[PDB]
Amino acid sequence: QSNMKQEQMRLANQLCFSAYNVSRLFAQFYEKKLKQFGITYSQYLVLLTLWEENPQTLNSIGRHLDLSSNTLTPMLKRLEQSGWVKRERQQSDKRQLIITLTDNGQQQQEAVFEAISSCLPQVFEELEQTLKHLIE
Amino acid sequence: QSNMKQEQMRLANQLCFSAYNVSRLFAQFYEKKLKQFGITYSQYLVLLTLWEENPQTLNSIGRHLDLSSNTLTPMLKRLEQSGWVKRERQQSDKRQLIITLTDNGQQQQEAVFEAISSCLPDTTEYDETKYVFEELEQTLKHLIEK
Ligand SMILES: [Cl-]
Ligand SMILES: [Cu+2]
Ligand SMILES: [Cu+2]
Repeated sequence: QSNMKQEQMRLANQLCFSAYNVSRLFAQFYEKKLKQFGITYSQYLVLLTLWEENPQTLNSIGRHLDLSSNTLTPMLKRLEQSGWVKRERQQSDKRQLIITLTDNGQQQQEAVFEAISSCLPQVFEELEQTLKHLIE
Repeated sequence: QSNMKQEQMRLANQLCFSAYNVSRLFAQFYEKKLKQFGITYSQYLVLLTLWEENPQTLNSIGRHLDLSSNTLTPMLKRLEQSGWVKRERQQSDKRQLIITLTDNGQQQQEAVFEAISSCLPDTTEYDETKYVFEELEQTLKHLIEK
């Protein structure tokens, strides 16, 4: 048991430190490649889900990105100020706030995808559940 | 292969999205554990090289981590104040700063080692996850340095 236990801890450290390094490299990569569009990574995530489902209520975006309304509201206005999306609230029923891509916001999807796709040269959900438990 | 390339483009934005999101959870786990030992990421880097080669001069640590001596100076002082290392400034000849793990600093290696080891809960799925993060380490570095 002792020899196998020591080796499992070594493999745990090895894998988790690799991912630890990747967290730093990803942050630099996205900052460098998204600069040309004037958007942050979280803004890019908003555009990411809008390009899959458009339009979307802010509550729908928060459910996709696991982000609160207090987090989305500032940057949703930043994407509207930069011309990516439009904001208009319903006057009945759920009273929700609808986010809709502009014409320019929709066209630029391929250019954004191309700038990011190089992250790879030409399972995760189980770790996300376990890691979240360890942190909280 | 127009349509074929736009599909690989989409998967790429999706596999990297999920790999980043899980790497941030590993990072938050590290930050939580390192805080329990009272150390930072940068201090952890110094301890990691000392646990490989001990003692080391200040300059040798700088070569291992590619950090300047000015950057390392407050870190080593903090590691000495918190009981991890000893600092010995030679008073003649090369006048190096020799960094040596304390008895506690040596004993803490296995405690940190074990604490981090809980970051994971299959051998096959390990090799695939390891393989993806190994190639991201290599690819992202090459792209960042352009
Ligand atoms: Cl054994
Ligand atoms: Cu044994
Ligand atoms: Cu084609």
